[PDB]
Amino acid sequence: TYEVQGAFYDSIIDSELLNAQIGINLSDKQTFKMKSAPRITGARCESEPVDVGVGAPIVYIDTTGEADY
Amino acid sequence: KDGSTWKQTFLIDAATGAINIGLLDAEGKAPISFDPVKKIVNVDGSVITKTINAANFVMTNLTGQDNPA
Repeated sequence: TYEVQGAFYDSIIDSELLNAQIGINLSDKQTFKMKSAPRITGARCESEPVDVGVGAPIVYIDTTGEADY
Repeated sequence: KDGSTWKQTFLIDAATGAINIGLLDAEGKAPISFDPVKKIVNVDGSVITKTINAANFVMTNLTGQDNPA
C-alpha cells in the first residue's frame, strides 16, 4: 500500500527547496492498496478412461491471483 | 508384385469371416478391417450413406487430439 501526495512546482521552486517541500503547498495524501501478482497454487492433469479410443488430455491448474485477465 | 516381393491387397480368412481391404501400411495397418468375432465393422477414413439407422451414436475421440462432434 502507498500514499500519494504531490503538486506542481514552478520555476521559483528550487531542487533543494523542493526536497524540503517548504513552499510547494503539496496536495493532501491519499492511501491506496497495490494489487498482487498472480500465482499458481497447484498443477495437475486428469482425463477420463475410455472404452474405445483415447482419453483426451486435460490440464487442471488452480491459481491464487487477482488479475483481471 | 512390387519388385521381388508381393504385397497383400485383400484377405478373406476361413476360420474367421475377416476381410481386410486395401494395400497394407508400412506399419501393417489395413485401411478397412472386419471382425464377425467381435461383430464389429472397422473402417478407417470416411463412410458415406444415404441414411443410417442405429441405437447409439456414441461419438469417440479416436485420435489423440480429435474433436468428436
